[PDB]
Amino acid sequence: SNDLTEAAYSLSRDQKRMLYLFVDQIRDGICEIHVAKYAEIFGLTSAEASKDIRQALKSFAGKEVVFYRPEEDAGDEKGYESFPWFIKRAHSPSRGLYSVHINPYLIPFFIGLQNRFTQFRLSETKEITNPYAMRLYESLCQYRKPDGSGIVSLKIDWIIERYQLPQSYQRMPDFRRRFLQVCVNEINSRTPMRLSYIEKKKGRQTTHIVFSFRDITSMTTG
Amino acid sequence: QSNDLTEAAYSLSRDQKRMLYLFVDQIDGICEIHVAKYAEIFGLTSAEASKDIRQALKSFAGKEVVFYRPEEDAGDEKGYESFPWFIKRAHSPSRGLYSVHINPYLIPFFIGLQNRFTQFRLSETKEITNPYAMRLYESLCQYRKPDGSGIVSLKIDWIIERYQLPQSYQRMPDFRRRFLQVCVNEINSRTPMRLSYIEKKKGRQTTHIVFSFRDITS
DNA sequence: TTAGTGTGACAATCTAAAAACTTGTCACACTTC
DNA sequence: GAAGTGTGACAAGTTTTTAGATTGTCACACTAA
Repeated sequence: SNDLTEAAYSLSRDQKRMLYLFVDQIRDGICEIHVAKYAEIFGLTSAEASKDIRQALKSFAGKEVVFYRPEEDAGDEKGYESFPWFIKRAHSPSRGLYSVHINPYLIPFFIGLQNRFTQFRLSETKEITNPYAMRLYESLCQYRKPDGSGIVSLKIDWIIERYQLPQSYQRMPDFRRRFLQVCVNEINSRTPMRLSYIEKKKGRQTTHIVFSFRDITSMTTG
Repeated sequence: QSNDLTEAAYSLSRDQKRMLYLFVDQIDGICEIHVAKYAEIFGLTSAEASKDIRQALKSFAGKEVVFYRPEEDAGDEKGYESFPWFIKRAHSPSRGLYSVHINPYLIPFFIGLQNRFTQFRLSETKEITNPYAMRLYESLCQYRKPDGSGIVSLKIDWIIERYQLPQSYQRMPDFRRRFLQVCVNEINSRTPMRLSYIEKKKGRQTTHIVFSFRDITS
């Protein structure tokens, strides 16, 4: 689907938090990171907001968003087009100011994030590079109730689909330790969602996976 | 002139260097590379290139170009201003070509970056990570000669402030085991020059150093 | 006498070179009914 | 038996360690005036 998204998750929390600002503001080119605005948008001293901001920016070094391409390629070689998050970025303890020049090519997709930052609470998600974990995660969320909890049954053949999984995983045992186990155990170690699941079989062949999640923020136990 | 992006190139891998040239030629600040036309140049297989191309192009991203500010900082914190080599990079095997768009912020700097393969023959430089070594190298080379060799006598104090050598380096013992020896060596083995040094000490204190270089290539 | 000259030493950095994981995909051996 | 199920193995890739070098700095024992 949208790589720019699959990139966001790929970021450090404090980073994706940063990104919110930039998108909250998009509600051009060069922008300065307002500690004060950040500090209170996440309940925090400027002392701390500062620190975070600083690391995030630094960590944002050498990054980039990859938009894959079909036509442009041929053979056992896929074609792309890649862009760094920031054309320019810099800090100055002296004037206590953090500057960042957002790469233009990318700006146009930000507006897309807010729908994310809000529905899927991205701003509080550790680094996630499993394009399938992500996909599953947005699906499950989709079924949340204002209780930050839920149960939803998905059909395997439906999963393997809207999550474009590799053929080999059609062989259930693999599906297990490659997708299911991995992802569920990745939603619990990165996102604020807790995930439990049960295999619901119709005979010997297991047909559906029934997940039950809840909002770890509103939980009081393991 | 000189600067970061300049002594920043010296690091670049053969491969990158090899690419930084096909770029410099052209440089609004875009570049295209056709694995074939390339691969013919370097006597590599059509695909042996692609591997070499993307490999370095990758090392290009990631290692962003940064300008450290010594005045702008405060506390343990150093001040900076960083810029990734490219704005937009790409490869479309369907058309066996690799495109690239130099960061506009770095475009300007190219003017003298071109002055580097030119006057300082960078395109023949092995990889170098020691600035001091590359400084002392850009100096001597200024005083070339028909044959390209030459002898220069520089003031120790001068070869310090002009190269921003660290304070602990005013002391002659260290100076030799961390700047001279080192940097001289990392030139005799990474550039087309055979650096020879002779220090002139007026009794107890040494003041000038006699660098006698010579162009080994031709 | 004395300013001046090789080393070791140590904290602090980079860096190359490894062990250590991922992702897809299978072929084994076993149970089940 | 026709199907389903966990583990090993693996080529390819990626990442996190590990162990080495590099730098900036100094107290030290140490030779020619």
